[PDB]
Order: sequence, then structure tokens, then C-alpha cells
Amino acid sequence: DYVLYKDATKPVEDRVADLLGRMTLAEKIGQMTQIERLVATPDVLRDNFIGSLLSGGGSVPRKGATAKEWQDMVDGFQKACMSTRLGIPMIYGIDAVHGQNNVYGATIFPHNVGLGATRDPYLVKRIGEATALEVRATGIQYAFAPCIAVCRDPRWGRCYESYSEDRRIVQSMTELIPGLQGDVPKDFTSGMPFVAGKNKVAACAKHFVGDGGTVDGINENNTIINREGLMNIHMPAYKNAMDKGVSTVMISYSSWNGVKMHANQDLVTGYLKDTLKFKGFVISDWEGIDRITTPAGSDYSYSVKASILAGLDMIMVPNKYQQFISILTGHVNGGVIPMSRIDDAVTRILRVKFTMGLFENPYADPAMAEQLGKQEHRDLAREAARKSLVLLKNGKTSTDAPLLPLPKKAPKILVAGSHADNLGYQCGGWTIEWQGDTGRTTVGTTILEAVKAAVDPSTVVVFAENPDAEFVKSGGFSYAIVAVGEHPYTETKGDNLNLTIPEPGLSTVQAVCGGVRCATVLISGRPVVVQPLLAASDALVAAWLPGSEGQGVTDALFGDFGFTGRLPRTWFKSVDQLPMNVGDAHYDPLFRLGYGLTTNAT
Ligand SMILES: *[C@@H]1O[C@H](CO)[C@@H](O)[C@H](O)[C@H]1NC(C)=O
Repeated sequence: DYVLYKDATKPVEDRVADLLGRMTLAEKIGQMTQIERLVATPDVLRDNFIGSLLSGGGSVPRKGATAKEWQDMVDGFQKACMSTRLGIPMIYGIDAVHGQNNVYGATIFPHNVGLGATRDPYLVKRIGEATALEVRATGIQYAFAPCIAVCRDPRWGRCYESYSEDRRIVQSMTELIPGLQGDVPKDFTSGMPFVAGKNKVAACAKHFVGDGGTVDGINENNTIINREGLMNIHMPAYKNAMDKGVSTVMISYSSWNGVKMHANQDLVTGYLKDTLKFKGFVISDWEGIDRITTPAGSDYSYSVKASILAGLDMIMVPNKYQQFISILTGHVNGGVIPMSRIDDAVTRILRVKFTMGLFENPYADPAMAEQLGKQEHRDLAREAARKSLVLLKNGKTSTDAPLLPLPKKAPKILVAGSHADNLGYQCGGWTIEWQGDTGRTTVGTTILEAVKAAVDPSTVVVFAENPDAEFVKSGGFSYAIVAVGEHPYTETKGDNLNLTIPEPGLSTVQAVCGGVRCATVLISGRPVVVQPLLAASDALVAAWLPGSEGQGVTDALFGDFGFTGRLPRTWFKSVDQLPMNVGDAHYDPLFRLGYGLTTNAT
């Protein structure tokens, strides 16, 4: 018989209230629980009334899985959730942070630092639109993006996930949100959640707040800054996210002035909810509540109390769900956490689910599987990669011929370096694995492959990963393209003191450029020590982490398009200067924010 919450014609708030009024405390606490697919089974999902699942980095049904395999996984979990008494569908989240990057064959877009270099918010919106389609190709409805961190110290291992050290650029790139979710209607109230329907995904502004601040660039640590600095650097892009209807916000592992974000009622409830009027749901980071305590996990009862009372709505447990549900149930039953707090959390979670159409379309659309890796999206990623490139040098003296653009017809050319033919390295972190990987880890085009696809048929292309100087001098080359840089990383292994690229990288550039004129392509997540690379090179391009479409690099090297990218952050002279930002008394950059040379298309 008729149940108001099941009626798709009714207003979202009426459906939320109708469902909430029917729910037991177990059904309510279940909605607030997000678990890893690695611990999920149909019985676990039904018995514990689970509200959400995720894949963390690298959590996949198998290596090489097709889009249909992901849809079958997500639907198998959804069938269990739809079989509960109330039939509340789960929402499945994943880090689709530069495309649907855990998935084999997904288009991999440039990381956010390179997107900052484009200064093109419409390009970023189009990337959100394409990412939503590739996430929905795999049956998933929720992406943990954008990271709107304002990275103020490039020693941070996640600096490549920040569009810029300048909050104005980060604010402009919140256009990712209506890409992913759809544009909000003209009448829209700031802070409400929005998703247009089954071809879009819920988004997540992360990590709230000051994740880009931290002392020594140390990940998951203390950001020391006064309120004016928190509010003028780290917070503004959250208001833009409210204006664009971001559906969820994820809290940072970081602390602000010694207070853990996951326990900060003043910021999570007083500011985000009560001042910005955010009406979507607030989600923890991975074991974020565990890390409220030192050591982490040493008083999980307190972690649950502190986080839920701070105003978090959904907890990314993600493994110990039985303990989580047991502890929260105990707190509620003991009067330590009031029912009004549970009811607010569930109201917000249900509001996002109903608003996005999840009750109407809980299952995957098999017709969407073919969106994965679509050529139109690879053409977009190629455009973005080319626009992200920043030309740092194009001739050793003011009187030399500019090396770039290079001619496509030459008798023989050399492609060299550890990063010339390594797809994993050109994608960086958060690609297939959490920390990324080496070699041909997915479908794409390396810089070597892109050169071979670009050049005249008469041009002989020789590859040598690490040639010695004599090989280059004897090879009869017209010029060389040498690609080197950082290996893939995230915070842990990415948080780095010295910011010097691994060897051999510099040695290869010096060997190659000593023998023939060279264009050096530097692959990195951030500024790295660069004076020695510059001294050896005729031309040098900061290519950041350009993703699967290596032809974006060659589109500018061979002059099909001019270089237009500009630094979205300061390039330091030495790591001893750090942190070093505009307005600091010691500001003395090698290249300033906004620097970049240009070429004209040939
Ligand atoms: C590119 O073209 C413009 C005129 O259209 C010219 O002013 C500029 O100097 C050229 N730039 C380069 C790098 O040749």
C-alpha cells in the first residue's frame, strides 16, 4: 500500500521526514555507517542496515575489471540494501579525483596542480562532466572530489591535488562541482545539496579545513594560522562550493591550532552547518575519528562521541562497523548523544539520497558501461594536458634560436629518460593503485608513443631510457626529447624534505643535452629543485602529472598549439626557503606565481 517516502512525485523534504519517522535506531545508525567493499557481504549490508559503501584507493573487484564487472559488484551490494525492511538504497563512493582513476581503461585527466596552470574553469567543468559519466559507467554514484586544499608548502605529499597556492584559483576551479553534479537551478539556495539525476554523481568538497596549511608540509598534522588566515586562505572555496550545491563535505585529518578537525564542533557545526547553512552530509575521512586520539584508535568510544557531537553525519569506518554501530548505539541508549543529533545526521544523508534520485534509480545502467575511456573524453584530457604545460625555458641564451616548436620532419630524433615511456609515471598517484604504480598500468599513450604518432613518416624515432653521452653524440640526431621527474606518491612517501628528483634523471638530461639540442619534459606533482635541469637544457617544460593522454605534451612540443600554461604556484630557489609565499618577508622565488613563456602554433 502507499508509503509517502516511496512516491517520486513528492518534495524531498516530505520524503525525508516520512522515512525518518518510520526508522528504528538501528536503521538510523546504519545510514550513518560507510564500510569498505572489502568487508561487505549481502548479509552484513542487510543485517546492519548499512547506508554507504566505498572503494578506498586501489579497492577493486579485480585487476583489469571491466565496467560491467564494477556495475555487477555495485548492483550486488545494492540488491542486499534494497532487501531491508525500508529498502533504503546505499550510496557507493570512490576517489574519482582525476577521472575514474581506480578503474582500468578509465580516462586519466591531469592532476589538479596542472589544471590550476590552465586558468580555465570551463575546461575543469567539462572534466567534471566527463568524470561523472565514467563514474556512472562503473555503477558508482558518488565521487570524493574536489580536493579544494590550498597547498601552501610543496613538501606536502598531496600538493598535486591542490589547484593552486592562491585561493582565488582554487575558488575558480570549484566549477568541477556543477560538472560532476549538474548545474543548480536559478532559484537555488546556497548550501543545499544538488545532483541532477542518474547521469551525474554526488560530489565532495574536501578536506575541511586547512589541509593545505600544515607545518613543514607534514601530512595529517597541525595547521597553525590565526582565524583571519584560516578564513582568507583556506575557507573561501567552501563558500563557493555551497553556492554550487556540493552534496557532501569530507573532514580533514588535520587540526587547526591544535584542535582535531574531526572533533571541531565550532567549525563543523558552528561554521559549516550553522553559518554557511550547509544542508548536505558531512563525512569523516578514512579512520579519521580514530585519529582524534593519540595513539590513534586508543579510545574509540571517545572518537565516536567527539565526532558525532562535533556534527559529523556519516563515518567512513571503514572496516570495524560492528564496533562502530555498537558504540554509537550505546551512547544513544545512555543519553550521551541525543536523538536530535542522530536525526539531523540521518536527515542530511537521506536528503542527499532523495535529491540525487537514488531511490528512483538505485541500480546501474548497463548502457553507460561504454562511457568508460570514451575517445571524446580522451580528447578532453589531451586538451587539458596541453593547456597545463608551463614552458620555463626555450633557449640557453637570449640570442639562441628558440628550440620549441620542434619540426615534425627530421632524419633521426632521440626520445629518452625514465619518464618518456612510462604510463604509470605520467599519471602519478591515485591511478589504479592508491600510490600509483610503474609501467603500462592502464590504457593510454606515453610520451614516446605520442612522438611516434606525431612525426612525419620519414622521421626515425630512437628510444633509449638512459643513454650515455657517447651514444647521443654518435647517433646523428636532430634533437632530443628527454622526460624525467618524480615517481608516483601520496602523503606517505610523498611528504618529502629534499624535493630533488630521483636519479638517474638529472644525469640523463645532462648526457642527452650535452650531445644534441634537447627539450626536457619534467613530470612532477609540484615544484622540485630545477636549476641543474635548467642549466643543461635548451628548453624545459613543467608538465606536472598529465595523465593518460601523452599526446597533450607533443601537441605543444611540435607546435600544433602554443604553450599557454602559467605557474599556479611559486617555484622556490631552495627547500631552505620553505614555506615561502607571496607577502612573506623572505619571498624570493626562482619563478613567480603566474610565470610562463609562450609559443605560437606552427
Ligand atoms: C606570437 O604572435 C604574436 C602576434 O600574433 C606576437 O606578438 C608574439 O611575439 C609571438 N610570440 C612568439 C613567442 O613568437
